Amino acid sequence: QQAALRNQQAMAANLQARQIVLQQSYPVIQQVETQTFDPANRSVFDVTPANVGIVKGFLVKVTAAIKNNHATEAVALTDFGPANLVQRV
Amino acid sequence: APATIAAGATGELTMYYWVPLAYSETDLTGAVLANVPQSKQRLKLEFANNNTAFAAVGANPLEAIYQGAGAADCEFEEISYTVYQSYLDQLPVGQNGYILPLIDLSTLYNLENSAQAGLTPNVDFVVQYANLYRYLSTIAVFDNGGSFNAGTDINYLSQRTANFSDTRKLDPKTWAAQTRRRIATDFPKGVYYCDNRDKPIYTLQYGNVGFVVNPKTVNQNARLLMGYEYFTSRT
Amino acid sequence: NAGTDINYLSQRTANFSDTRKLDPKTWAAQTRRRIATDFPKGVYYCDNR
Amino acid sequence: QVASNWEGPPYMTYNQPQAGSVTLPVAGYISSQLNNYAESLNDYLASQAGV
Amino acid sequence: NVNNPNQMTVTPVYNGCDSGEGPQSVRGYFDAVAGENVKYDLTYLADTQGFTGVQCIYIDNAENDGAFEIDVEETGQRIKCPAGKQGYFPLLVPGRAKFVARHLGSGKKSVPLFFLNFTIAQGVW
Amino acid sequence: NVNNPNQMTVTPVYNGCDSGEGPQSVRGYFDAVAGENVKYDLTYLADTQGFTGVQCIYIDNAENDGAFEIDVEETGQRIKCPAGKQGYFPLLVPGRAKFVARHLGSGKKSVPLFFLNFTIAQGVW
Amino acid sequence: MANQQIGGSTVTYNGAIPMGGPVAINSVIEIAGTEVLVDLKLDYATGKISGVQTLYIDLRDFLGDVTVTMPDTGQRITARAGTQGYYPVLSTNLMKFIVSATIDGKFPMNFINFPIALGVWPSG
Amino acid sequence: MANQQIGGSTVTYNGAIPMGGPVAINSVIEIAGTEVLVDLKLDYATGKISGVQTLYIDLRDFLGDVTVTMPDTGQRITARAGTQGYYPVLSTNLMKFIVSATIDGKFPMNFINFPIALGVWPSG
Amino acid sequence: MANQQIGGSTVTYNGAIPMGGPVAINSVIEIAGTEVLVDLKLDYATGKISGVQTLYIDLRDFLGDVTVTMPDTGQRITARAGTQGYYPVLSTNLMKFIVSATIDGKFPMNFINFPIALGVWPSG
Repeated sequence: QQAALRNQQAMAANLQARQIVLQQSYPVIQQVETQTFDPANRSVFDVTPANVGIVKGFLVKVTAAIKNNHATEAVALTDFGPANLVQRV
Repeated sequence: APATIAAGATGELTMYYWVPLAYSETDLTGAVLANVPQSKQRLKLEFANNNTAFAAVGANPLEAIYQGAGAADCEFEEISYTVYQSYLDQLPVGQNGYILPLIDLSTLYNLENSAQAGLTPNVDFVVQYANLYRYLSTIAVFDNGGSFNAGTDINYLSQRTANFSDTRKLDPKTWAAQTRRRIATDFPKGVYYCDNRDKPIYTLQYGNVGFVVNPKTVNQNARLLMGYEYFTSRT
Repeated sequence: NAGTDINYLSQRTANFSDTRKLDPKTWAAQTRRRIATDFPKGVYYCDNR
Repeated sequence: QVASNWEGPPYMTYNQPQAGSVTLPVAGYISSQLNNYAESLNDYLASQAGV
Repeated sequence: NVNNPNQMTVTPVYNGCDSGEGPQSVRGYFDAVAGENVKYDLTYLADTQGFTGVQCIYIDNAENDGAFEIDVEETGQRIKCPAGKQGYFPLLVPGRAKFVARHLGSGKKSVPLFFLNFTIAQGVW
Repeated sequence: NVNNPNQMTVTPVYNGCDSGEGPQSVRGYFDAVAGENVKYDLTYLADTQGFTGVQCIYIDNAENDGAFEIDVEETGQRIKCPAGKQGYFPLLVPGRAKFVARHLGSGKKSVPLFFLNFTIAQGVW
Repeated sequence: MANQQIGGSTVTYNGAIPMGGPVAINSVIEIAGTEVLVDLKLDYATGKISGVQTLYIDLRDFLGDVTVTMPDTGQRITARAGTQGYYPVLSTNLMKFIVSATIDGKFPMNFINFPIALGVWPSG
Repeated sequence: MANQQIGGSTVTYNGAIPMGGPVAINSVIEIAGTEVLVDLKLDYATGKISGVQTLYIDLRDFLGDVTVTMPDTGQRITARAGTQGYYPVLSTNLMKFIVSATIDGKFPMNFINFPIALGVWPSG
Repeated sequence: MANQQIGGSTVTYNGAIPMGGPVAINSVIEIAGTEVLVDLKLDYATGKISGVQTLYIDLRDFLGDVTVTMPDTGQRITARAGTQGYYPVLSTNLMKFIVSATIDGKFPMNFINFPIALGVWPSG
């Protein structure tokens, strides 16, 4: 098939340009939002990222302050544990 | 995260997530070029409220964080989040404009989850792969009605093709042996991982491949959660 | 101390612009991505390879 | 000794897709190609018979 | 629970699309009745002019004390407007545009009425 | 009940399609109505500007205690809005747009009102 | 919380404008003991009406309710006691209909085939 | 007076005509055990239905209410007790649905995918 | 007797299909003392939503009424107490909204931007 040579020549020009961007550009990591809330009020939030360059991922740091108000009994961590702090992304 | 939170105590938790767009650091496939004028770039996030993070004893601890006899009075005091964006600045500009990996930014790299039901003991349960995606990994969580077991409720797991042909029909201990040479440990009990990074499941150039779980014991309201990871383009 | 005496670690360029500016727990998270552990208490690593 | 339709031994290559071949077409598609349909059957039978 | 089909059904054709002319209504009152049936024969207007159908209807029973029926002939549709209401009603009318109106009020009620020929959705405020 | 036809009906033309300009509306208010009839003469706007017709109307009687009528001139349609409601009402208005409003409240009620120029279906919540 | 459903159907429907015209079908019925079947498959094959899209049910004199059921879908639209109405309907290329009532009565019904939005003449 | 807001959620929807067909999905719901999750992401990926745009909810014999929730949006369409109805929904490429009720019941539910205007059979 | 008005305003609107997508915005409102202002001018300039055309107002658990007011046109759509509903609104390119209620409470609100017709779940 003659159409499998152009789609391999388009991969060769693409991989030539990938190693130009990764070698001749600057990796930046900057904070876009931070917010502290109470989950009784709201728990779904929207984050507007920065519109610059070639975005290649997000690092999300979630903290919590769980308090047990029971009289005598305790709770224990589940198997998934703190990975259930973000319900959906 | 602390292992237990006693009556009257307060536990401090922290947790990090990497939401990927590009496939890796050296492979810019799935990356996003966000230098567009009227950009609609967006990152939604939902968090655990006081109804989904504390399960009672005998409940389903799947989306929960803590579970015990005192979960009826557990509550959050705060949740704080911080988002950091990793990107590449100072792109090479030429005479005709930007120099970019064009069919690397045209490709998406996606992560989806689902939930299937209808499991019967000693009957194969097939979940079909979508024909438009090139699947890279598969994660199956056998949630056996609020109970998780370390392989003692599954006969086998497989990746069956369209005719009837199986490609990896393994015992749950031998299935875990294949993931131990990838992530060097075991996933938690009930979680099963299938790696296809050396040869992705395209299921458009070789038939209709499905994912099979043959269970041994099925409780009431037992479901099978299926996480996917795949490439997507317009070829 | 384990990051409790630092507000943020950063790296600036000529026009005073931070190219990374992270929390001490987020600075240590990028360390764990490379050496699969934490450096000892008070040591902060920055990879630029 | 070369043949213009010989794809290899016919009991080993009859159900084999070609090299690139993401999705295969059908060999014919009144409603579509007709003499291209008839020559796509003659070329296949010449592969199974060796000139 | 037994099932029983039926013998024969009816099949007419309608005017559910847009006019080649513009939207045009026809104000049909001076029908002060209380005891009779009132025929509207719009076949006069359908061929002398380009009034190529009746699609919707507007009935105004704001001071009428009883209901108000209008019947289409070749279709057999039997739209009845309520007592003190008013509104728009879509219709199933063929090219032979004929209508028969009725009444149940307390004397002749002078009900204003409009034959629309274009599409307006239901609402019976 | 015997079938009796009638003598004569009328036929005006309307504005049921989309504007060549944009969707527009006209607000009519400060309606301190001690005198009952109030004229709205939108013919000033139709020829000077591009306000090429009134198709729908929005009446807001949320604080009105009585009903509220609006009358079209060439058509004779006399849409009445209920007491404590608000909603949208399609209209049959010709190219020479004049309106007459009236009232049955307990003093002047100020009645915010909109002449809508495009198509909005019925709903009188 | 949030247990997962096992099996659901997937059916094709009629939603466009036919190559003919707006064509309804008067199908006045009488139940009088239990049920009435309406089969319009003969009209679909023999060049007539191309698929029911809307129902017009007219029960202003009937003292009970009237139910119309599609067998290929399972939708069971139930018109109320003294009301008239237009009802959009989920019907297939197989036009079978199970009509029911309580005891008696005759109801004019129009199988309409073109889209008309919903409405019911009295409310409450 | 004049208290500005901080966070809103922008999200894309399904509002056009499918280039497949008008395709609805019967997914009869069993409650009096939990809340019910419906996931149609498998149908969207495997070539079937493109996106739920309208709901048909049939509550004729039920004594309570029925709530259907979209998780990407937060829309909480709540059908009432003895009524049937068509309801347009704001739903994304994720076709996940949280179905709930008060006590019991079996509900015929149709995930319609084409626009049908709203209506409810009895009102009040 | 036969009086004529003096002054009336003219406003240009949003009434067509966006060349983006069907896009609604969840903007959950808590008033709890007086009033709440919503300003969507920032989204309109920064490439997001083109203009609000419909509201979805969800008042099931709220025991009073809810008023939403457009400032450019003066339209003041008022939702009833225990009802949900879709409401077309007359809004300008300046997409400001003044939401009000009686006393308390939180209710979901969606700013829809594409035309949906009316509808209110219980009536009367």
